[PDB]
Amino acid sequence: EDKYTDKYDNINLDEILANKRLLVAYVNCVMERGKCSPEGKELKEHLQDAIENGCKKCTENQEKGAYRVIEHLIKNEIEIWRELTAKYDPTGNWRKKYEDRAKAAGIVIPEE
Repeated sequence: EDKYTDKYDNINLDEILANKRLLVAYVNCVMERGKCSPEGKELKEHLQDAIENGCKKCTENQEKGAYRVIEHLIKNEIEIWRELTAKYDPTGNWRKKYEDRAKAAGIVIPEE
């Protein structure tokens, strides 16, 4: 239950950003295609509850690791926005900053 686990509040954030195999798998899970959503549901359940409109009261580190993951995933394959449309869409407040960066860099959703 919450606990402290390794370092600050992070769910093996490493394995999720270690390679597209996991970053994509999770991103694919966000689409609830099958045998993926439920699996990553833990990370999505803990994320939506923490990151973004979920735990504004939380410390702050989470916000850092997140953005870092947003900047990394953004360039990794800007699949983020894709997951955003599938989840965290109604939010449209925090990710806005996460997207603003993609504007300064150029890396934007591969919308055809």
